[PDB]
Amino acid sequence: MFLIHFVHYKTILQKYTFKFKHIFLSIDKYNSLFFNISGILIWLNIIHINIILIKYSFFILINNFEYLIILIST
Amino acid sequence: AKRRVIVPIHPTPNFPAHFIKSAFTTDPLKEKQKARFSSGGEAMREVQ
Repeated sequence: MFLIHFVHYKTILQKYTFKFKHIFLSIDKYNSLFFNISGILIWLNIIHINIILIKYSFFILINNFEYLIILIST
Repeated sequence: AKRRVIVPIHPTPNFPAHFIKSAFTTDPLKEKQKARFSSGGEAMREVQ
């Protein structure tokens, strides 16, 4: 049987907070250094030279992977 | 006459279109010619 009617109290207090970052916050990416490219030499069958900006070049990259490329003051 | 047969190369993540047509030629009477020159922003703004 039923003796009474009542209002249903609850303690909903969240007072502790636990967040755990998902695994993909720490996953790797590829980052690069970025300079203004002063010029480019490409060679595979036929050598072709672009020149964007003419200055004494402080730095030079060489990359052989398919086409030979030289990135000047890259 | 044993004519040289060159297989064409398609653009690639590291080998873009304009790179291909500039650095590679499938007609092998045009090999070993010479070097070609181009310009980007400032050298082009001067030249043109």
